[PDB]
Formats: sequence, C-alpha cells, structure tokens
Amino acid sequence: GVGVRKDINTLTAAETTNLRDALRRVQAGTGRMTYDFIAGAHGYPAECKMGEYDVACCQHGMASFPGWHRVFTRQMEIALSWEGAKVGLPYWDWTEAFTELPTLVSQEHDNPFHHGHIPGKAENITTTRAPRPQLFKDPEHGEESFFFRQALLAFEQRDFCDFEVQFEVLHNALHSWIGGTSPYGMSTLEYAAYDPIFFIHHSNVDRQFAIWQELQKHRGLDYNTANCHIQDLRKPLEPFNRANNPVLVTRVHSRAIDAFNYDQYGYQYDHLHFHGLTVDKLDEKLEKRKEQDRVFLNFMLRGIKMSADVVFDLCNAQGTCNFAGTFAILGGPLEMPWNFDRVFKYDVTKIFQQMRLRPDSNYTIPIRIRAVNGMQLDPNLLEPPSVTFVPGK
Ligand SMILES: *[C@@H]1O[C@H](CO[C@@H]2O[C@@H](C)[C@@H](O)[C@@H](O)[C@@H]2O)[C@@H](O[C@@H]2O[C@H](CO)[C@@H](O[C@@H]3O[C@H](CO[C@H]4O[C@H](CO)[C@@H](O)[C@H](O)[C@@H]4O[C@@H]4O[C@H](CO)[C@@H](O)[C@H](O)[C@H]4NC(C)=O)[C@@H](O)[C@H](O)[C@@H]3O)[C@H](O)[C@H]2NC(C)=O)[C@H](O)[C@H]1NC(C)=O
Ligand SMILES: *[C@@H]1O[C@H](CO)[C@@H](O)[C@H](O)[C@H]1NC(C)=O
Ligand code: CUO
Ligand SMILES: [Br-]
Ligand SMILES: [Br-]
Repeated sequence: GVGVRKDINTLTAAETTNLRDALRRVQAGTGRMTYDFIAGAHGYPAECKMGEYDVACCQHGMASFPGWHRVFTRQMEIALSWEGAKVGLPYWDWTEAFTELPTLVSQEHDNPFHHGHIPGKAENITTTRAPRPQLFKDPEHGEESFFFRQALLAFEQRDFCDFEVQFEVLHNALHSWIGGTSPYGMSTLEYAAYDPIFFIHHSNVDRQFAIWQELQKHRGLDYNTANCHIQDLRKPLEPFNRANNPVLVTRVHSRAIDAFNYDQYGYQYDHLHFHGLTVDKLDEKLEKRKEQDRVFLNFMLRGIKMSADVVFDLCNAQGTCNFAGTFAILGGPLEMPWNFDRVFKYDVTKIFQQMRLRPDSNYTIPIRIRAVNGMQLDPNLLEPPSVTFVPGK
C-alpha cells in the first residue's frame, strides 16, 4: 500500500476515505506541507525566472517534461503520505473507454478531489471543469479509445526524445478537454495544478512513462538513461532543487536524468499491464502495427502563450471533406518559450484508406486552431503539417 499507485477503479471505500482525509489536510494548510506550496511549483504564481521575467517552473515542450512531472507528482504524493495517506496517488487509465469522470474526483460534496482554491482570490474562487464533448466521444469513431490509439503510437517509439513528443502531446488533450473554457482549471498552464484531478492524470501519465521504460528494457534499449538532450536532462528541475524543499528525495534527485529511476523516489505501480497485456504482448502488438503501410501527418509545435485545440480535415479534389484528427497544446502567458526539435506524428492511415486517397493523390488538409477560451485563432500560428508514407516492415 505505502507508495503503491493503484488503478482508481480498484480503490476500496476505506482507501477512498483515507485519500480524501489526507488531501483535505494538505489543502487546509495546517499540515506538514500545503497544497498551495506544491501546486505553485507548476504555473501561477510564477516561481521561476527567465532573465528578469517571471515564468512558470513546469517544463513543457521539451525532453525534460516527463522527468519534471514525475518529480512533481511524487512531491504531492509525499505530502499526502505525510498527512496520513496509506496508498499512493491512484492513476486513472483514461485510455480505457469511459463515459464520465471517475467518481473519486467528480463527487461534488465532502470531496477534496473536486476542486482547489486559487491563491490570492477569495475562498470561493476555485478551479472548475468544463469538459469538452470529445473527452467522452471518440472524435475519430475508431476501434477502441481515441486515447488508446494515440498511446500506442507513442509506445512504438524506440528513442526517448521521439517517445517524449508523442507522450506529451497526448497528455495535453486531457488537460484541454477536462478544463475547457474554465477560467481556472486544467486547460491552462497557470492554474491546472490547483485542480486535484491534475495529479490523478499525472499519476497515469507517469505510469505510461513507466510502461514505455519496460518496453525499452524488453527491447534491449536505453530505459534508465537517454542519449539525447544529454545536457538538458542534467539541468535542475526547479524549484525542487531549492533548499526550501522539505522533501529530501526530490531535492537530491532533482534532474530529469535522475528521474528515469523512479524506484529510488519510493513508489511503484500496482502493475504495468497496458490493457491487461504483458510487456511482451504489448510490444508484439506494436510490432504487428508496424507491418502495415501507414500514412502520417507531421506537425512542428511550439508554445503560443495559450492552450489550444487543433483540428484538421482531409479534403479530396472534389471538395468532399472528412474529419482527420485533433490534438492539443497546453500553455499560457507564464510559459517558458519552447519549440519541439522534431515532428509530432499523427496516424491518418485509416482516413486516407476510407477516402481512397494515396499520399500522392490530390487533396488538401485544412487546419483550424481554437483557444481553450473558445476564440478562433489564426491557422498560420502553426506550420502546416507534412505528409509521410511509411511502408510496412
Ligand atoms: C465569494 O466570496 C466573496 C468574498 O467575501 C469575503 O469572504 C466571505 C467569506 C465573507 O467573509 C465576506 O464578508 C468577505 O468580503 C464574496 O464577495 C463579497 O461579498 C460581500 C457581500 O456582497 C461584499 O460586501 C460588500 O462589501 C463592500 C466593501 O467592500 C470593500 O471592503 C471589502 C472588505 O470589507 C473588500 O474586500 C473590498 O475589496 C472593498 O474594499 C474597498 O476598496 C475601496 C477602493 O476603491 C475603498 O473604498 C476601501 O478600501 C474599501 N471600501 C470600503 C471598506 O467601503 C461594502 O461597501 C458593501 O456594502 C458590502 O458590504 C464584499 O465586498 C465582497 N468581497 C469581494 C472581495 O468582492 C462573494 O459574494 C462570494 N460569492 C459567492 C457566489 O458566494
Ligand atoms: C491532380 O490534378 C491535376 C489537375 O489539377 C491533374 O493534372 C493530376 O492528374 C491530378 N493528380 C492526381 C493524382 O489525380
Ligand atoms: O502539466 Cu505541466 O503539464 Cu500536465
Ligand atoms: Br466544476
Ligand atoms: Br542538450
């Protein structure tokens, strides 16, 4: 139990009550660490500097994102343990089909997981959620969950920095589509960590990282280190490196390169079976996907000082158009500027096949970009995608 992250759907009523009691104490600010102190490491109030400008400390849009958020998620989990939690932060596997948010977080009354207070505002100013409909309805009408298929393409990657782009962009969709137009909530960088669902999401995100590390181990590849962005992964994961961090284990292991070894931080998962597949069976499924000829769109992403949803259509030369996919960017005015150094890949094989289009056919791919407050943005904010054909192996 202690330090064990369980699937949220396996919690007992006693474990649920215990986690709620521990979070209530962390949010009350009377305990060893306060919810504000921890949540403030992520976005608002800006706790980092980029020269003279105050910026959010969370690392996004870069190879250090998984390690930064691994350490952050453990920091909150330790705060809960110090206030009596007997289990670790449960993970919600949102790659399984679901029709509503987990009851742990959706219960409105007597539930610390429902929302968080915004520091600096009156006590009744809290995070809210405004969930977007595609959170619950597969926008591609495909086989299994939209999020499952996106996760498989991430898990296919055999290099950490290639994995990381797929991984992080998938994780953005849950932020965007839980928070929606909420002024304070999951869909902005500034306030997302004040909603306790942040940490249920990031427990699952961290478990996906752990699953990919198991895949890399089984493949005979790097899983406790990486050979890309080598100096970047040695930078401090601010603010966890600072002397006022009361948690020894996160303060002393406060580089992304240290964060590959999650055991040393004192936690583990109940298991790492992805949809009840062992690691060898998962990798077998990934290898089978690679036997087919596929078409991908390739997007170059960068921070745009806001969060947004991108949608694209595939239109044949006669003007018949079908929805071809979607992804999200997480951000806000406090973001550290960023540009990925490689494409974000998006599988459009099925929609090309169904429209009887080859990659070298005549077609267009219209792009739309909408900020999470609902405002349409200029599609030219992002470079148009490129098209690749990948023959089956
Ligand atoms: C959500 O909670 C907020 C916050 O309310 C606070 O917390 C709750 C728990 C209670 O303790 C409240 O007493 C407390 O304020 C609620 O918003 C509050 O609602 C009440 C009732 O409508 C308002 O009362 C009115 O208050 C004004 C005076 O407001 C001045 O003084 C307040 C301190 O008493 C300050 O918070 C205000 O910012 C404001 O300060 C003024 O600043 C000007 C500068 O131009 C100067 O004149 C002075 O510096 C000062 N003026 C004064 C003191 O006259 C009063 O005139 C009026 O007659 C009412 O009594 C609260 O003002 C209001 N607070 C805020 C911050 O908006 C919401 O109602 C809650 N919402 C829900 C949905 O529940
Ligand atoms: C694309 O359209 C042009 C005319 O606009 C035509 O000459 C060409 O054959 C078309 N290509 C395909 C692959 O249909
Ligand atoms: O939180 Cu900083 O990105 Cu999920
Ligand atoms: Br709400
Ligand atoms: Br580097």
